Amino acid sequence: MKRTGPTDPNLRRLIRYLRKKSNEYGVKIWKDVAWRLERPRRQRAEVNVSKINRYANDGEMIVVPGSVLGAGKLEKKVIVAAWKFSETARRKIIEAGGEAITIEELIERNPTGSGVRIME
Amino acid sequence: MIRRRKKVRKLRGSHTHGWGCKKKHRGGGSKGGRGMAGTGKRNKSKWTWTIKYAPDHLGKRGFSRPPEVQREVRVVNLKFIDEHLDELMQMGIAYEEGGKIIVDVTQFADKVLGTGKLTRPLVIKARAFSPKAEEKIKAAGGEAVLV
Amino acid sequence: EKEFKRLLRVRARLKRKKPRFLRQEWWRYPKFKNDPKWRRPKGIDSKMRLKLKGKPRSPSIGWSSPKLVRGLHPSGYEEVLVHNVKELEALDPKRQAARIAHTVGKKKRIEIIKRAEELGIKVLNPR
RNA sequence: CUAAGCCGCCCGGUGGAUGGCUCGGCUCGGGGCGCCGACGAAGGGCGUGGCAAGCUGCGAUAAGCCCCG
RNA sequence: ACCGAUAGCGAACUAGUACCGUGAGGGAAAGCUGAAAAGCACCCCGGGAGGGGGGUGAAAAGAGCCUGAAACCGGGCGGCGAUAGGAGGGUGCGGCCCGAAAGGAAUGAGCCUCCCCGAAGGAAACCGCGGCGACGCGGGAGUACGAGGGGAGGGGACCGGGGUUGCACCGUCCGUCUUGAAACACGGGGCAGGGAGUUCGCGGCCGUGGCGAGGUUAAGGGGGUUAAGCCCCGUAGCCGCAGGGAAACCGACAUGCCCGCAGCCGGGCUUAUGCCCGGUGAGGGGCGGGGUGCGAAAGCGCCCGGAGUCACGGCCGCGAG
RNA sequence: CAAACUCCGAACCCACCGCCGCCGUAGAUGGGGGGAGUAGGGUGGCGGUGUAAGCCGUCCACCGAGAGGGGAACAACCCAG
RNA sequence: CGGCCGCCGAGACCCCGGCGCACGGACCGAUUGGUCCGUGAUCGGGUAGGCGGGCGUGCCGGUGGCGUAGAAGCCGGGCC
Repeated sequence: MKRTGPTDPNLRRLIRYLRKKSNEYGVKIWKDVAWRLERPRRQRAEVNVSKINRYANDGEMIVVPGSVLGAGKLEKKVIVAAWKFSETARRKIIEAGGEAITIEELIERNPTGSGVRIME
Repeated sequence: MIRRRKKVRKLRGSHTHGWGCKKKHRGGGSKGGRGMAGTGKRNKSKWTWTIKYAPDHLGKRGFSRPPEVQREVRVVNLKFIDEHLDELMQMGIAYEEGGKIIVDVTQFADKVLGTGKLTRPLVIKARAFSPKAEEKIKAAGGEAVLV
Repeated sequence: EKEFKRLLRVRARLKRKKPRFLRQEWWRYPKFKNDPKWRRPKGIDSKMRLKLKGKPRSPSIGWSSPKLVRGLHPSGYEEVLVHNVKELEALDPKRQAARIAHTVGKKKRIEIIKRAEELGIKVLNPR
């Protein structure tokens, strides 16, 4: 059956802006994140602070094309950008010393997206 | 949020509604038996389906003790003991009472299993323990007391 | 304007050559002759369904007008249905033509026509 | 200036579709109210209007009689 | 967020009435003038029913009364019409007829004349030669012409469209089972209305949205309100968080390794996208290790490194007509 | 002389390798999920059977589910999708 | 019967203009949408059946309107 795509106008605008930014800066990170975001809602990626702790490094930038959940513990200092955060997840990210930002803020801080790691 | 129309509205005008020949879709004979009919006991129309998709459909298995006599034992993991140790402070399940940290697991869970890791030392007052759970706690530094 | 005129002529020729698509046996019964329509023949032995030579043709995607001039009035303007002076006010005289709705009375038609003529707007039914 | 006959438009007859209307139906959470009869019930027959056939209402006091508001 | 007189109760009305059967019992059809009857005074004719004048009314809406369709019938008008054959039609045009509006058009139609470019394709006169012959080869020549694309002048009202019919060619109706339908196979006098994947329960999926190691309330309670809408609470319960076993019962990776797609980093070719190589690599795959059942053991089955739950819509499965 | 014989024995078919050709990063091969319909086939060549018609299989070419141009019309034949 | 020389003849093949579909790309619109460009000899018949878009009808919550200077309905005709 047809994939109608996200119903959220904010998410659709974010996807369009992501593709435009990729074209502007001549990279592939943002287009990759865009086609990952437009995944079917029954397959959207959700990641846990446990996985972030397992595979991240201090002072590193992570992009989650989906949701970040707060099951486990985080001990690294990391800057994570994701579509949505749970209350526990964001609290743990902040208490670990990192920051929980949005994809728009991630682009604004790092237009070229150098050193950013995708997690699903 | 996504709303659509039923397939009948599109099928209006197809003369069969996607059921094949006009002679199909009649009744019990079309279904080959009403309900679970013909699953193998007396008639074997759906025996081929039974022997693959629903094994053990026909037959008996062991017994089961009455629900009354069965005893229920709540079980927790040392991974949870550490992960949710902060929450127990609010409800008082854990407290300081001196230098050490005392957690009474008698109001939730009875036996402690040994899956995960222990990070901070503590004393848990439980009634049952697992070999790996007690080994993990002793290695970490805490203690296991059989309250 | 060169391509616009060429495609307008192409559409005129195409829609003059196109037939009137009517269901099978429309002429045979009053119930169908009084209410002309096209219905797809779905019979197992329907000659029109088989598309035999010597039988009425069926609509196809190839009969569509060129995209640039599709849906335009034969005069070349874009039709806009208008029900009042305020609606007429939001029109482009250079490219669009106002068609007064069949339901508006002559009293309001008078002001609609006056406003159109003082704004230099083409009206397809000026009465 | 074609006899019969066929197609198309106009007018006319036949017919009662369509549109509009609606004191009638149907379904409902909540609310009200729920028995009558030997002190003769329900149901029915027959009568009753100046002209009165049906329905409705009444009962030889018969589309009615009396009293307090 | 029910139907709107073939609908909705069988009954919108003198309907459980008329009427059918000995009886048990069965059971219809049928709404509408107009603001006001102002419901047609008087005159001619007819045996009468009625007809024609003349009145009323914004309008006969004239009681056979709102609107007044289709089938059918009578008349008028346009076309055909007694030597002509095919399911009643298709393609192309020619007679005769209608063409105010909504289509083009005097800011110029049909039409006539002239000039330029031109795809695929493509002659002939004339001259030379080959063949017994039909004919062919070389020059003419890729010339004349060619779908269509442009420009200029003349004239001054039709072109588009419609009804019928004429000619040339083609065309054996519609729905259906069937290998096979024009069928000497079944269903098909005409018109108008009505008419056939609906509701609940459970289960599998998908499209989207909320929360997320948690998700969600049911019965019910409080506030407010014209109201059943609206706001808040309500943890009982259900599913998930730990699997294995008939049961007793026991009770696990918050990563120890190897490959590796996307992505990121360094280098080279490359105008740029792009290509190759090397590293790291979420997700994904292969090992290792662990829990439990059977086993003397080996070893096997299932499971273990956290994603579920609720809601709206849709497809299907089983039971109810 | 041999379908129920073989001292011999093709055309041909099958499995695997290397290469050419073709497809594939605009995502193939492959894997998981949702929904079906189909359990009467016919003509045409070949094999067994039958006097023949026919009956039963095999080949996937055409009709079934396929226009247009022809064989006078023709389901299957020829050109052609 | 053995050969040859011209011509006629399809929706096939070639060319011009147009439509849609498949794939990739760039832009705008506050939900399934819209415009344009590029490739197609290797896209365009179709029964059972699968998927996508669109047309039409009654009622409701909104939004913008029409009508006694004439609504719905009905007969004939023009345009898309």
